[PDB]
Amino acid sequence: TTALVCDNGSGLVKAGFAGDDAPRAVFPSIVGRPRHQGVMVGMGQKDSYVGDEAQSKRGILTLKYPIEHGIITNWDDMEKIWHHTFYNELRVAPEEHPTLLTEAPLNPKANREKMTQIMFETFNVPAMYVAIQAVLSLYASGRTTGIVLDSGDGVTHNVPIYEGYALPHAIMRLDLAGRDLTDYLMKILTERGYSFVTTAEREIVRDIKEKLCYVALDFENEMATAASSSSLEKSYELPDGQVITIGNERFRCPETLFQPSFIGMESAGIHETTYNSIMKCDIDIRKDLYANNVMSGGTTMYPGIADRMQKEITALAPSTMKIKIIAPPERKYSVWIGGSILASLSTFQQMWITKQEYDEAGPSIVHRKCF
Amino acid sequence: RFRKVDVGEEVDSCLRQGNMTAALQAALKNPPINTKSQAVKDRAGSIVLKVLISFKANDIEKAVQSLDKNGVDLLMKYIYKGFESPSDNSSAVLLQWHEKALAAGGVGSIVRVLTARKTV
Amino acid sequence: GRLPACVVDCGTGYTKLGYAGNTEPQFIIPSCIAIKESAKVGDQAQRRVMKGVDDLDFFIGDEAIEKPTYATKWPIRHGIVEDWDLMERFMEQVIFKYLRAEPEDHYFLLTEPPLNTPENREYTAEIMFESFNVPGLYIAVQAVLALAASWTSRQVGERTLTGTVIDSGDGVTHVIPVAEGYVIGSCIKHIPIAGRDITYFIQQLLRDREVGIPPEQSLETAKAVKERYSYVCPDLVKEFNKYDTDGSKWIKQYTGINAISKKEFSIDVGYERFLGPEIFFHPEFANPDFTQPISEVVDEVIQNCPIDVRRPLYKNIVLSGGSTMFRDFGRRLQRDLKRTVDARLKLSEELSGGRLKPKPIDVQVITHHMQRYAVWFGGSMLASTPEFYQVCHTKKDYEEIGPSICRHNPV
Amino acid sequence: MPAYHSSLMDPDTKLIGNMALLPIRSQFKGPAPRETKDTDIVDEAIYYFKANVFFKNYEIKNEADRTLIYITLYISECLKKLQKCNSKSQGEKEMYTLGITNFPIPGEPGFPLNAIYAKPANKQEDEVMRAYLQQLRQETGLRLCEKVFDPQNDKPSKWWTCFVKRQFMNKSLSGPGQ
Amino acid sequence: MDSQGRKVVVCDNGTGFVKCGYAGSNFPEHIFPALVGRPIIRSTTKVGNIEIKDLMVGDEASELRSMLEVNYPMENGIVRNWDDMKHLWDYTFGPEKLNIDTRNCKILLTEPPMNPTKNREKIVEVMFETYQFSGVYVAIQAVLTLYAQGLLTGVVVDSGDGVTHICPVYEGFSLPHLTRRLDIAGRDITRYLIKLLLLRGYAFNHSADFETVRMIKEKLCYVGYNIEQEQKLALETTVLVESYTLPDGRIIKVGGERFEAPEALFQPHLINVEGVGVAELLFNTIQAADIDTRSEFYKHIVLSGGSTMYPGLPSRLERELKQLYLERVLKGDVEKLSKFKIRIEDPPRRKHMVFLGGAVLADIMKDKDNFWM
Ligand SMILES: Nc1ncnc2c1ncn2[C@@H]1O[C@H](COP(=O)(O)OP(=O)(O)O)[C@@H](O)[C@H]1O
Ligand SMILES: Nc1ncnc2c1ncn2[C@@H]1O[C@H](COP(=O)(O)OP(=O)(O)O)[C@@H](O)[C@H]1O
Ligand SMILES: Nc1ncnc2c1ncn2[C@@H]1O[C@H](COP(=O)(O)OP(=O)(O)O)[C@@H](O)[C@H]1O
Ligand SMILES: [Mg+2]
Ligand SMILES: [Mg+2]
Ligand SMILES: [Mg+2]
Repeated sequence: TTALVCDNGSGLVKAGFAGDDAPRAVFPSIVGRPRHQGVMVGMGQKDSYVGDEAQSKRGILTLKYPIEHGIITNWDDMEKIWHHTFYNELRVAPEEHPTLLTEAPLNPKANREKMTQIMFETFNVPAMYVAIQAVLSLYASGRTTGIVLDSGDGVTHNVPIYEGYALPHAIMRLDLAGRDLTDYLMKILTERGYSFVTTAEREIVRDIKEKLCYVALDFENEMATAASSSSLEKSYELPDGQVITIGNERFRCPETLFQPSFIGMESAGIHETTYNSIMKCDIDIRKDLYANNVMSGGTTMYPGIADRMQKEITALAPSTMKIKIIAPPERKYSVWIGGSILASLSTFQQMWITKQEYDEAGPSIVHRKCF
Repeated sequence: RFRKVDVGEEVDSCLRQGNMTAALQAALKNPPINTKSQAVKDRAGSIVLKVLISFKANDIEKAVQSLDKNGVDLLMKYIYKGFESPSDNSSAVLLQWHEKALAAGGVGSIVRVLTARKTV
Repeated sequence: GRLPACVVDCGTGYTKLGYAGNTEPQFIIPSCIAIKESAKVGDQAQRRVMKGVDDLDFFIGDEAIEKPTYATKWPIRHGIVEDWDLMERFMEQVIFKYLRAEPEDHYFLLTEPPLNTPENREYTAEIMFESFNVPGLYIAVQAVLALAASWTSRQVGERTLTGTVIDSGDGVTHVIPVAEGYVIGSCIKHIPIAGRDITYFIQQLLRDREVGIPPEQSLETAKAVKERYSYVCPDLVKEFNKYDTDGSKWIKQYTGINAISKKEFSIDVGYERFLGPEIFFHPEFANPDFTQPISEVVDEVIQNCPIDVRRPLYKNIVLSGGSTMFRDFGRRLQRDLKRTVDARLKLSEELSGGRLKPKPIDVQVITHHMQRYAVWFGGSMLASTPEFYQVCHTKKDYEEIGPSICRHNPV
Repeated sequence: MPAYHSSLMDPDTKLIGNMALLPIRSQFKGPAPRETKDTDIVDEAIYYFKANVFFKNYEIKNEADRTLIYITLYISECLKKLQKCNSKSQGEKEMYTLGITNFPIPGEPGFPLNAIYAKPANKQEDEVMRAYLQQLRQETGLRLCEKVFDPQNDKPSKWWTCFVKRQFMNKSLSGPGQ
Repeated sequence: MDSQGRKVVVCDNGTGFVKCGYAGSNFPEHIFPALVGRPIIRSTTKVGNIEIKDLMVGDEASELRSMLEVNYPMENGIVRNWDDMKHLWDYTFGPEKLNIDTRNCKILLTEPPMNPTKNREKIVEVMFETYQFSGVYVAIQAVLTLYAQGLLTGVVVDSGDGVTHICPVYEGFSLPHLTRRLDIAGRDITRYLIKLLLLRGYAFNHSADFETVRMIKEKLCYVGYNIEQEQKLALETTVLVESYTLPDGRIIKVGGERFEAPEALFQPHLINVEGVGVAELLFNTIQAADIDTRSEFYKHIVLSGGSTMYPGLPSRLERELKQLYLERVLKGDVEKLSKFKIRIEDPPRRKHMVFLGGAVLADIMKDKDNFWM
């Protein structure tokens, strides 16, 4: 009966029963296969770990992520994640429960089609639906209009919405997100004499990104002041007990979102991207979007990110408009909470792709029914 | 993964005429050497090993000596053909021609068998 | 199958025989074979080569240590088998006399010393499949079994599946790290110091000082004092000062029996007690060309292992094989490591201005009663399992491939 | 590696020559003055001797080590003679007879470590080397007499005589020959 | 040379070999290893009549290493013993070898890319605070290859003793973000060869021994062209076995280790390193580049550094790139591959930090050199 809400984003998988207020399980979408020959016959059985085991055993495992830039890249590993999700993490069998999946905009259609085929053929679900991740974030706010900004692990994208009408031509997307910010940190720590290179250690560099990095409110002032004193020189422990300590690297990574030329990409930053999308919207909508920027996704958690973004748009937009940024405290879960609300909605109970419709039309049905 | 997928790549009338040395002198008239043919090379040998087995040991000395230098080099290529699939005892005769032929031709007549790029 | 598999562990000092599933090896015997001898009837015309059935007059084990009329040979050296003729005669009598096993009807688990060359794994497989027609063989890494013996013995709350094992048997010492059930093959180290060279060092050290020891029995008494009186000391030069000042009492007496005359003889036992075990800590005492203390070889292993597993490896070091039994051998290695590790953290404190203090690494070195046969007991608990019978090579695989089915090794 | 290297090289001490000239505590006479503390380079070589001879490798960590390695060789030469002594009294006088022998000075040929010791350049070092290296030997002998002969029977004590066969990195102060 | 008559010198400061010459020379004048060391008495050796200084340095410390405890002052491109580092340069410019002996003549320095900034800055300190040099410059190690090769576009593969680098340059523009490192270099291959000979029962353990297995490596090792063919030829036949004479005259014999050791460059998992082999790390770099530039990088792969000398390495490297392009770009459309124009610049001269382009073509007299300030 009850629907399942399953945010198969890159980075962290999130799943749970619809109508619940926060996920029942979240774990990393990683598949870990052993990098040494399996030789302690006995307990050392498993040939491929998934999720929290793989994250824990990472010392002996070559971790890999099966979603790259929001595009599923290894379907056999992805199937293992879903299998892990249903039978091990939620402990509810799929055959009785319709599933709300969710996806980033402008993904290749082959992603959406095969994801559905796997759902009906392998897990044998009653029905399913594929919402775009941005509008789910708008539901979570209790909001009728706004410009959504999801910044995931692998995709950042803007979707503007007015009176619940979407504006497809104004949807725009950037393939820069929490992963490449981590890979850049994994370079600039070499300037200081550390070195992280193995796939397991990339999990440690992610950890320090979460705890120490912050967005500069005035980057050039921050650079000049960082050169003055050790006042920024925060310290952190590796699992080996080695101690590392960091200065201006704290903000240079977050700043990549606003200056993609650090990682050599030519696109404008998230601030100029947001404004560019509003300039594509119809003119009388614009005033109301400025009051309802809604941030979503973990990459928007950095200290001061709401203020920095407000400053940039306030300078860039007409000076009479009142720019405000909706940054919910729980915005890390915004996409999943939004799905939980949609899957409870009395109108939505008609919108499922029901099994017989796929049995009729095949995988292509997703383009008929889904947004 | 990637490294798996390789990239980078008339005689009878002379025999029964008694002076059968005149047959062998005639048997060397049918070399298939220059041709691309393969069934003919199987015919060419059979027309000669039938001759080689006919000789008495009183004659196998002169039957070599009466050849020219090309004749000996020609003969050695037929000798090394019969060794590739002997008859029930004919190796006993090829090794006896070989004795005489190598005496006349020396090891040099072997070397231009080993280096022969086209053959009977 | 119904009949149990055989587990035969062969070392350079001892071999350890029995059927799987038993709790304990059914024979412990020295790795010696006493072949028949002649008054130079073997000579330049032919050396040690037999005729008729003259080759079957030999014995192995303790049945071969004390026979007068036979030449004792020791086929295994540095763990590696050196003379396969004698080893094959050794294997036959193990099977058809000591084990009573029919090779054609019992699986064999047999042990690889982690140094050995692949050719020796071909030849050992050629014996069991082509000489004896064993239905299936498995070649086990000795260190991983030693860890499994600790694992099943130790309390379930700390069955970590993670640790460094030090396996100082005779021959060569292996230091091997296992993380969560996988051998980290890249980090394995071999130290040449072992029970034989400690014996030899004591033998020379006696023969220079204590002549009166009869040449037939020098080796026996050197082994006795090693086993009965020797200990790892607290500070090398401080013992020499104690042995000078209290020479009335740190000096000891050993009484031996003359094997030929049955007269007793006595020797004073002295500096032998702490030299020897300290060869593990000063390998240059016994070898020209090894020098890192065992307490600094084991550090390099963990420091080459992946960063996450490093601390757990320090928390669980397991001691294996007979030479690790020396008094205080654990206490000193733990002290040396602890003194190294927390000093290393003292550097990274200062490079961060004391701004954060790292959670210090605790180091543990663990001694457990299995030490004299943990390799076999691990082997028995493996070869009991129904899983084991599928990891083994079935005999047909030796037919379809060559003996090459044993070329592979996990290093 | 962890062989016992010389401890006494406090920089306030004079450092004449290619080796630490050091204040040899003795009633003999020489260029070096009298140490007053209970520890001294000859006592150091004696103390560490039983350990040092087992270490098959030995660096020169500082100038005082080129002294200590020579004192060690002479200590070995003492045992090579005292082992024969019939009693402690002979063990003293037959040791003095050794101290005043013409040992090869490190720059002289036939010294075993000519690669490691620079030549003494002039009389005011060479004659200092003759007057220092004897003052080492003269003292070093009288210290072993008191402690190689254990007091019960003036036997040369077995434990010391064990080391007669062992030489510090297999070098001999007999040089290429006596 | 300068119009003032001043000379100009290049030091590669190499992690294993210092390499020195004057500006405009097609050859280095002096190649010598960076060893610095102290005398040590050893039981296993007769002490000679040869005088050993209290600090041997350079070439002398290599020949007399049998008496010496030797250090490398440079590790993985970072100075790890700064005092021996000073003493190595103090030897380089002294009366011995490259006797400039003066402040007045200029020096070029070469730094690896992605170098911890303090390492660079201490060199720039001591060059002006100790030698008081009149002229210094620090050049991008990658560009010096293309100057010597006479090119402006291409991807530089730069496997030294300490670290391997890949650095694209496109028509003289530095593309920094396409830099990559692989932590496999000549030193790790040597230690891995030690382990392979340890299985064959030869023990090497002294610091003096490391130079010996290096000399083994340089003369017997090679990179397998078709690794399956090498394995079959090892298994089927004996010809790979070859002798070597150690210093003491032991006639050791080495076999398939001749190719199993160098192979680690293409298979880092044979060593503990988890990553991709040089060919695939090179391919991923090109594939990350902006789409039109890739067409030229495939035609201008450029090799540098002594660890690229292994027989057959250019041939092996070209094979893995062709196969990678077939697998992942042509998607197995095999017959199309005749269109894939790829070329590797593998010039037999490959101590490829020669100085002609970097000095004389850059300045006879100019405001470019940093100067006392
Ligand atoms: N303070 C923080 N807390 C948690 N995650 C953070 C924080 N700062 C940055 N992140 C990053 O956010 C990313 C997680 O986002 P995720 O929930 O996967 O988005 P999506 O699921 O939509 O892809 C990770 O890269 C994580 O490191
Ligand atoms: N009490 C003891 N103290 C120290 N070492 C011992 C003691 N008893 C036995 N040993 C050592 O244990 C060895 C027993 O063989 P072991 O090393 O266990 O097997 P392997 O022959 O496979 O190495 C003996 O050779 C001896 O070196
Ligand atoms: N002909 C050769 N074959 C194989 N390896 C070589 C050869 N010549 C030098 N090497 C190796 O290359 C390394 C030194 O290269 P080099 O370019 O000098 O490095 P660096 O400049 O960083 O010191 C050493 O490992 C050396 O053994
Ligand atoms: Mg999101
Ligand atoms: Mg053993
Ligand atoms: Mg270099």
